[PDB]
Amino acid sequence: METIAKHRHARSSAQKVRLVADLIRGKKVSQALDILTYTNKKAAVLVKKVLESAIANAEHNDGADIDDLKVTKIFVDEGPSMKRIMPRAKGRADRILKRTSHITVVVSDR
Amino acid sequence: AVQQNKPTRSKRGMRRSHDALTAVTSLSVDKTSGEKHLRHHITADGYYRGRKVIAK
Amino acid sequence: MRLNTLSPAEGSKKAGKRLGRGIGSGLGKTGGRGHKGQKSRSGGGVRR
Amino acid sequence: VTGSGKKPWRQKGTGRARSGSIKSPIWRSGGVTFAARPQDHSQKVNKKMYRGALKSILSELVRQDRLIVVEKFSVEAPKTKLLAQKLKDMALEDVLIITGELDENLFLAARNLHKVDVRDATGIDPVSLIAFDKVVMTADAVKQVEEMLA
Amino acid sequence: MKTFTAKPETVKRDWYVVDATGKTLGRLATELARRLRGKHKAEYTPHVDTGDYIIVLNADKVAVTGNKRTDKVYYHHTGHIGGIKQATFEEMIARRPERVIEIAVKGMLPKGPLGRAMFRKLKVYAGNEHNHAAQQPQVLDI
Amino acid sequence: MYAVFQSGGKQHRVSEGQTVRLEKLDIATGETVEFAEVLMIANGEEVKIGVPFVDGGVIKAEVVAHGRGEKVKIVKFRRRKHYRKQQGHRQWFTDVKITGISA
Amino acid sequence: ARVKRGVIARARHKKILKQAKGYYGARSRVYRVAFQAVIKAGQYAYRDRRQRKRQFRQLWIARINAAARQNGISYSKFINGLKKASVEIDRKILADIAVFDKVAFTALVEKAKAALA
RNA sequence: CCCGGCGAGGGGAGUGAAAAAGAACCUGAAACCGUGUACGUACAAGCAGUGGGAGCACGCUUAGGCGUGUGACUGCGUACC
RNA sequence: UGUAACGGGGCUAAACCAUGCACCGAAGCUGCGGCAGCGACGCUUAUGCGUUGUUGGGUAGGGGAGCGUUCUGUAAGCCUGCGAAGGUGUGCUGUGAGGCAUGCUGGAGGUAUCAGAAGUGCGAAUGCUGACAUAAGUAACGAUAAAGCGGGUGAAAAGCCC
Ligand SMILES: [Mg+2]
Ligand SMILES: [Mg+2]
Ligand SMILES: [Mg+2]
Ligand SMILES: [Mg+2]
Ligand SMILES: [Mg+2]
Ligand SMILES: [Mg+2]
Ligand SMILES: [Mg+2]
Ligand SMILES: [Mg+2]
Ligand SMILES: [Mg+2]
Ligand SMILES: [Mg+2]
Ligand SMILES: [Mg+2]
Ligand SMILES: [Mg+2]
Ligand SMILES: [Mg+2]
Ligand SMILES: [Mg+2]
Ligand SMILES: [Mg+2]
Ligand SMILES: [Mg+2]
Ligand SMILES: [Mg+2]
Ligand SMILES: [Mg+2]
Ligand SMILES: [Mg+2]
Ligand SMILES: [Mg+2]
Ligand SMILES: [Mg+2]
Ligand SMILES: [Mg+2]
Ligand SMILES: [Mg+2]
Ligand SMILES: [Mg+2]
Ligand SMILES: [Mg+2]
Ligand SMILES: [Mg+2]
Ligand SMILES: [Mg+2]
Ligand SMILES: [Mg+2]
Ligand SMILES: [Mg+2]
Repeated sequence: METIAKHRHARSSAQKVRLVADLIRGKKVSQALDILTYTNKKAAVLVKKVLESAIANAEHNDGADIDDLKVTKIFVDEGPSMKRIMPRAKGRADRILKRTSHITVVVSDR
Repeated sequence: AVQQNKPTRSKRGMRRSHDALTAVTSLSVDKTSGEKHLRHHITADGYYRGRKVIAK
Repeated sequence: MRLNTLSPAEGSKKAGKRLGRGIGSGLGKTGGRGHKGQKSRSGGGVRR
Repeated sequence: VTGSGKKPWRQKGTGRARSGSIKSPIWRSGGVTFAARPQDHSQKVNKKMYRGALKSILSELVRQDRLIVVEKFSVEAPKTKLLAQKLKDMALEDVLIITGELDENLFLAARNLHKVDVRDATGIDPVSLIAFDKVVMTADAVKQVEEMLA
Repeated sequence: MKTFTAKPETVKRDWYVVDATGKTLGRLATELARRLRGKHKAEYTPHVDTGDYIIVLNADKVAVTGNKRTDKVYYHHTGHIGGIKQATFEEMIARRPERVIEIAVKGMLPKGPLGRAMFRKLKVYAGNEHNHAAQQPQVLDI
Repeated sequence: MYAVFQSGGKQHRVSEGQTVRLEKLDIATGETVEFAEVLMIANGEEVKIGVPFVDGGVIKAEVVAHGRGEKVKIVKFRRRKHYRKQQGHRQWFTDVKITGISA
Repeated sequence: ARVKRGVIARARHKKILKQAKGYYGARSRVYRVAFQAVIKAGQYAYRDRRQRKRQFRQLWIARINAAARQNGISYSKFINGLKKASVEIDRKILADIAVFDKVAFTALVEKAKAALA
């Protein structure tokens, strides 16, 4: 069976989380957690808490054997950008986009 | 200096063709504490090569 | 004879021109004014 | 449009398209280029063209067997139910009733009947003569319409 | 019914061996190019290599008319500024004579990927011996 | 055994049982058409070459379908001259099945 | 009587972008670019219905030439021969026979030769 | 009820006709960004298509040298206003 | 800048002159199928049809015939919770603008026909508003007065507390 967890409106651009999502796609969840634990990236902290949520969802809600799970899907989508303005030199103003992302992790025993 | 033409989504992806991270491949297990750890680093409970080297 | 079976005499309600509505119409772009000069302008033209 | 006549930005130098009025019809919130005014849509109709049209209409009704002539047409009381009943008995449903003089009872009895209109000969009009399945006229109404159409 | 097209996976390509000894360079090259393209076969198909494999022996004896042995010049440029280079026919024949027949045929083959593939079926040697008896080349007087 | 014949301003090489698409023929479906001017008949190394037609050579066929082909789009566009148009076109066809080649 | 254009405009753009399927980059995504791509596609297509008739005849000829030379005569004389023999088989058919019935093609060459002899 | 910081966010449960209405909440287009599969792509030069066209994949018809997707190779080809 | 004064290869003819016959070669000409404009005449004109000659590149521009959008009447009619509008596919059809049918989405409206009226069609105006790309995970993170360690709080501490 498949079980999902998501972190929506995470404070990172999708680009930065994807570097990390890619490390673990297709992996046994045990190896995925090890990989995430020793990836020095903020996005590794974010994705690990989602994977851990998915694992607990699967055990608690769907009766899964945590030994058997794999990260069968993982994808990062683009969230809303927060818009800001940064004063630059000579009275000129620049747009700042504070991008966010939606992190989805799917686990399954098959 | 700035572009005369908009680079493509194709080009962006080519540029990024070396950006992927490497997963750590060298974890070990301490033989006394059973903790995982980076090779040549102590463990979180402060074990190294089987000895408790740091009380913390 | 009903309110939806009455029509006007052939040729008695010719359709108005509508300039500036594309190539197919024949009156697109310049709208039959040709190119440039006083007569092509809004309000342009000389007196009687 | 409400707002002021201030040029939104200087004519040259900023790199924007030149602007002149915040109420330009090119602009969101701007005026309507050829904004509308109240207009009078009525048309002249030549008197003779009017009567001629009526004549043609009446002649098709006859020819289509949609015109029905009777001596009298009235009801005994301003009760919709009575008119409805009379109409059923006459095998009429969607109908214009045209009488010689206004009839009050008949007028009131007819008002809530959507497929029915009542009219004195003086007040007929072209679209009413068309818009109902049948038209019933009293002899007097005929005699008056005739006089009207010379 | 669509016209026939040859098919890369079933095209038959046979092996030949030619002796360049005494042949007029460009009149030999046109025939080599013809046959390497498949021009001589009814199954000729402009997008398919239907031509044959041809070994050319004794490239160093190829012939040329007029004064071209001493006067014909091969030019090429190295890509570095000022790097224009040249050799006479006679200098070519003494340094690598194979190049003469190869350059001539390549100019006469189509340009682009298929024409470069067509060239790969040409095996030219300076002398009288090849190492492709396994391919059983058939003598071709061309 | 095949045979060669002209129909619709074009020529065709056919054998018995073959279905071949021609320009529209004003012949009703299920009728049999005869093509009695045939340019060549060849059956297994015997080869009759018409000069221009083969004597006694007839190809018999059955009209099987009339129809219109897939639409073709005509586009005309003269750049910078404020001119363009299109037209859509479908071509009529008759399919005939070859039922006899008489040499 | 205010008219909003969205439904009509959307159908128009979609009709173009649909014809742009398979095209690269903005050509299959971005209306302005797709529209120009679809037009050029029609232009070439118009052109190439004429060219197609040229290229195929050029193919047939080239193959007839090859098969003629295999039987010892050149295309140009072979054609002249057949014309003088009142043979009217066209070049599509002759190119087919050149490939699929080598024995009939040879027979056609002998008819050409005879008419030239 | 569960993971989480007595978070954000999520997975269940339940309400409801519907949560393919969950509060950024009717419908939910387009640009733009992803995950997955099919086909192509690391000896190859240009408005990126069009004409020819192998092969692969997927449906046919129960075969028939057909639909769909892809597009090696090849002729032609310098966008729009 | 580099062969660079046959387009190239190459050619002693694959050059030049002369004669001849062949062939290639265009959207020209023919052949087959089809549409329309203008004529003409017919089997027979209530006006289109049927034959039949011919014509059918086009900017500015003139002329002619149409599609579709919104609103009024027709309409207390007709379709629609057994699924309207809109969105997204597909099939058929029209010369085209388009039309109709239908799968999925959607969930309350739509509107034949013939007329009537227009805020009626967008790719450009350094157009207007909004949304989202690109450069790019690039520059930068604001005085070069400067930090180091122990302990604490905390999910987390170079930056907070001692
Ligand atoms: Mg300031
Ligand atoms: Mg007007
Ligand atoms: Mg102008
Ligand atoms: Mg001028
Ligand atoms: Mg002028
Ligand atoms: Mg306003
Ligand atoms: Mg008056
Ligand atoms: Mg070329
Ligand atoms: Mg798309
Ligand atoms: Mg062109
Ligand atoms: Mg919550
Ligand atoms: Mg329920
Ligand atoms: Mg739910
Ligand atoms: Mg919504
Ligand atoms: Mg390769
Ligand atoms: Mg390139
Ligand atoms: Mg030279
Ligand atoms: Mg001569
Ligand atoms: Mg031609
Ligand atoms: Mg012509
Ligand atoms: Mg509406
Ligand atoms: Mg509708
Ligand atoms: Mg109307
Ligand atoms: Mg324009
Ligand atoms: Mg840079
Ligand atoms: Mg840098
Ligand atoms: Mg820096
Ligand atoms: Mg600072
Ligand atoms: Mg934090």
